[PDB]
Amino acid sequence: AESHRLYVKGKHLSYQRSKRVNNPNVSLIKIEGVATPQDAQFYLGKRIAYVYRASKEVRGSKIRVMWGKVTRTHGNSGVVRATFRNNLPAKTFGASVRIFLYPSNI
Amino acid sequence: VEPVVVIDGKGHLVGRLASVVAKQLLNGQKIVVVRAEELNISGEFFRNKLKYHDFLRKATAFNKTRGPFHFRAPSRIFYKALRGMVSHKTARGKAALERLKVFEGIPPPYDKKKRVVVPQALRVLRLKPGRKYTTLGKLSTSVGWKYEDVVAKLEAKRKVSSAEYYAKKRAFTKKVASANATAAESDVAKQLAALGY
Amino acid sequence: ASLPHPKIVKKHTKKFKRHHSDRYHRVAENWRKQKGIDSVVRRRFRGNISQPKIGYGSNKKTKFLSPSGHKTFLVANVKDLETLTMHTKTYAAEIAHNISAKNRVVILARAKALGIKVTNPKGRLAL
Amino acid sequence: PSKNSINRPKLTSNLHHKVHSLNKKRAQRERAGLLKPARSSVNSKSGEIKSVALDLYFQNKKNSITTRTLSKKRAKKIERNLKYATQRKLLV
Amino acid sequence: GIDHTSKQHKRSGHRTAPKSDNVYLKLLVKLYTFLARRTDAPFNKVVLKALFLSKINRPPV
Amino acid sequence: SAQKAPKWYPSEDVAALKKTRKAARPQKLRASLVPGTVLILLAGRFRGKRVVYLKHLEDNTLLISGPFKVNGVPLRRVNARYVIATSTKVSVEGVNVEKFNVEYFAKEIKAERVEDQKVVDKALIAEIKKTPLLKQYLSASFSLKNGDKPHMLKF
RNA sequence: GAAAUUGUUGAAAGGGAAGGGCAUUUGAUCAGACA
RNA sequence: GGAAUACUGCCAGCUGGGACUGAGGACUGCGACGUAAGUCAAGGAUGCUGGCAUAAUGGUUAUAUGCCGCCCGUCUUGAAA
RNA sequence: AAGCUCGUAUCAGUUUUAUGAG
RNA sequence: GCCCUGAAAAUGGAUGGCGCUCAAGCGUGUUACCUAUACUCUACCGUCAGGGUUGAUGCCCUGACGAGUAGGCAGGCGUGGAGGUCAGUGACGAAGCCUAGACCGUAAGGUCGGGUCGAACGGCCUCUAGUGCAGAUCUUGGUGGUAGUAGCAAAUA
RNA sequence: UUGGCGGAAAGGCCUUGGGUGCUUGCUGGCGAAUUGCAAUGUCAUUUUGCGUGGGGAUAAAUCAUUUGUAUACGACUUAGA
Ligand SMILES: [Mg+2]
Ligand SMILES: [Mg+2]
Ligand SMILES: [Mg+2]
Ligand SMILES: [Mg+2]
Ligand SMILES: [Mg+2]
Ligand SMILES: [Mg+2]
Ligand SMILES: [Mg+2]
Ligand SMILES: [Mg+2]
Ligand SMILES: [Mg+2]
Ligand SMILES: [Mg+2]
Ligand SMILES: [Mg+2]
Ligand SMILES: [Mg+2]
Ligand SMILES: [Mg+2]
Ligand SMILES: [Mg+2]
Ligand SMILES: [Mg+2]
Repeated sequence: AESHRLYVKGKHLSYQRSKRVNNPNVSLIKIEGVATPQDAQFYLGKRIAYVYRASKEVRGSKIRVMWGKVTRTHGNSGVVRATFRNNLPAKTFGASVRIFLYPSNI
Repeated sequence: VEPVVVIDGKGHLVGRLASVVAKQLLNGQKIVVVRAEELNISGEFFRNKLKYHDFLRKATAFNKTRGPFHFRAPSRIFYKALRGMVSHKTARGKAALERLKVFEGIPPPYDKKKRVVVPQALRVLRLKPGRKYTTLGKLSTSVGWKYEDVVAKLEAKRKVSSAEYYAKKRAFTKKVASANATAAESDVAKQLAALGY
Repeated sequence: ASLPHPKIVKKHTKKFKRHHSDRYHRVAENWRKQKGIDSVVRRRFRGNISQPKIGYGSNKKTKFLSPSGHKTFLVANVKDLETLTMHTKTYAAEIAHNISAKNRVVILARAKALGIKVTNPKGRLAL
Repeated sequence: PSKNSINRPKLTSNLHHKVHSLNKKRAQRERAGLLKPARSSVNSKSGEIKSVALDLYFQNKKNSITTRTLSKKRAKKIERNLKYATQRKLLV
Repeated sequence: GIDHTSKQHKRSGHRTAPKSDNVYLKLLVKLYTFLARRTDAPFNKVVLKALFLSKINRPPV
Repeated sequence: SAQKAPKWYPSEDVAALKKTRKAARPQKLRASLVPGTVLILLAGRFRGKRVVYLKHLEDNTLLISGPFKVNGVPLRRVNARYVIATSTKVSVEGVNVEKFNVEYFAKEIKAERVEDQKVVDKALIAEIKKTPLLKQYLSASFSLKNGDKPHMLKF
């Protein structure tokens, strides 16, 4: 059809941090349509991909992926914590990420 | 979920609207604000004028052209209120600020677009009835803005055109509703009602 | 083809550089302890360089191991090379920097015959 | 954005132009062939001796402005050592 | 943190090893260390302790 | 001598591993994974396609079929964590899947795949035809629309 | 035939200093391991 | 008069989802299920499978981004002062 | 830091009991 | 109880800023949430302690600890020269120097590749000392910014 | 292709007539496989690059000279086929 999307949209908000120090090893993700930790518990363990473009072709593509997963909730408003194999660059604060439906408990 | 969110600034409180818009820009949402001259500030007109005159007092003594710059337009007053909440000396803050546009009135092409409101910043939903409030257009005119009449005339012309458009749209909506209401007895309509649609 | 070992973990891969060795040419990057009573580096304030200490010491089962899993042993001739004839899976031979090419040919031939891995088999032998 | 024009994006446009220019320059260098080849290529020097003197000597044997030169002393030593290696190869 | 009641990393001491470099004396120390461990003999304990003493603490008889 | 030989050398006798107390036990599938269930494929070549689950294989995989005549998905294996088990169910007692296994799907068209596909799809289509719009439902692909919330959607 | 300091070439950055630490993106470059 | 429920507490009741970790390296011990030989989740991870086989992972280097970081030594309570 | 001894040995910025002071 | 007055100077500026009025103010109550080198569990380094043991100041098992100026103790890294040894390295290239390359040490440092260079130099066990520099308005030598700048305008041409 | 409207930054809104496709409003028939159990598995306007070609049009500015309504030097203001 007109759509082929099998993922939920999210935004990379920032790193885990206190007022004056941050921890790049953990990222905070805001998933679309999620407003409570009770709803965010559905997405725990789901794979997250940050998909971006580069001008130089590598292995037959100009599209590069950074993989990670959802680990736990954060706060009272549906924000979750995520960990990636390589930490997100921090230029991506406010960029889009894809939360896939696998591994599936449904 | 829109790529661009157009906010009608009429009836909103400046500080709360600035806070929510600054958070949206930091999260990476593109926002246009229209009709900034119809924004509201809680408190009386003399109080808000006094605060702006204190701001006018602030200036660099040995060279005024280096000092704080006092922009008089309502859109710029709102922009100052938001820049105070964005960390604007960093690249991240500048990038967030560059996802924002503020206008007086509704210029093209935004006059033909959908405009939304922010309920947590609305005056009728926030302020207690009876508390005094201030209109940003009057405040800006008192502190030196010189385009209130031009904006008013252009807004009146826009309102006339939009009223004609709405009249045509309402006639079409009535025709569509009449054509749809006469098919509510069909088996397809019964099945959709059973399924909830 | 080395002895099985746990995954090699380095606690601090980055070099420990002397304070202000970037600031002044006359200060070398070789590590020196700051002995000043008012030194922020010595007093360990936030945002300064890290200092060497025993907590960074490496696992004793992975210590002195090359990425291939061997211990480097410097050799100068065939007699030095043949010390490792039985400890092949744990030690790799590295030819000393001052051995001539004519002798390196003999050393490489004997090491291939004895099955001993050589760390630097390309040295001075370009065709 | 600038205080004289807040509705016009400034930093993002500058960064976009910079990224585009860097990509074009890198593509031009790649097409000019100033970049090293892939590791599995036949002309790759990965894992081998890298020597400006030897590269110049073999280019001169095969047969702009450059700072890479080969001295007569080094060229003579290269010829002598190549004769030694050739004698060894003939002996075995 | 913890409020220690005693000193930390305190050595027992008790003259673990002799300060001499006499190989024969070290051999005697080895033999009597073995005897003291494998006999539970107070005589062997006393002889092993005396083999560690300095010259001014081993006066002649 | 460029380096002194060490006094002690480690032995090269590689020790054997200790006896591991880790027995393999059969997988317990989710309660919604019953043979005959319609599944949505979440990843792979056939992502977003609706297939029919037939059999649980010994390698913790699920045997699925399109059926191939309806949506072009042959007899395949899938991982149970990469599918969504819906509520729609078809009867599977008329399907004989006692031949297919890991050895069948090993790769070291053979047309035995084609013959088995025809045989299985015949019974599958016979079961499918009883429910209206089920064939069209299986031929249509699944996707998420604007504002769809997977944590609220039923399946 | 070192450093301070300088010229040329190539690469990069630069809206009222630069330098440092943690982490990653990008460009360049490179070793091991290949039965 | 007959119940239910709330609250507080207990279970050597059952069961679903997620994250980090896998130190050790023949056997020995304490136990469990078993008539039985044996088996086990009981003194620390194994089994099955896919892709790649090289700049892909990784390192180095130049820079960008987020946060942190005042110029050292000496002498003075004490020093940005 | 060295010796000698002893090691239910020696005790304790604490409480309790009895007895003083306010 | 809250609110207003209950005295104020002098460049333009501060509840930290923006701003906030059934608060984003004040008093109080109930929950949820954020995060320290702190607490809990695990791994690794070192120290100390307790046991075992016919490269024994080694090896194995277990437990607990780790701030630091003056000062104390211990183990190590590096340099010139000397005795011994490796029948050590070297014109198929010693020492030195340069290095967008590689590796080992917590570190002092050590090792390898490439370039340049053109004759000597190292490992280990010991001996010995004119043996390790960022500072001393340190000594000697060399070199910058200032800077193509100040200026080269008395004595008639 | 017909006509109307829109100057706040209009650059878009509406409409006429044929043409050419598609139509899941309903009923059918063929094809999909091996990307091997997942790996963004690449799907959207613009292109100051070239090749094909039908058409359209054939400038100025600065230095040097010169004026003094200008001027420390640049700058400014004039003039010259
Ligand atoms: Mg004015
Ligand atoms: Mg502690
Ligand atoms: Mg000379
Ligand atoms: Mg230099
Ligand atoms: Mg990488
Ligand atoms: Mg700071
Ligand atoms: Mg606050
Ligand atoms: Mg309160
Ligand atoms: Mg040499
Ligand atoms: Mg001296
Ligand atoms: Mg000096
Ligand atoms: Mg000093
Ligand atoms: Mg001086
Ligand atoms: Mg002059
Ligand atoms: Mg004169």
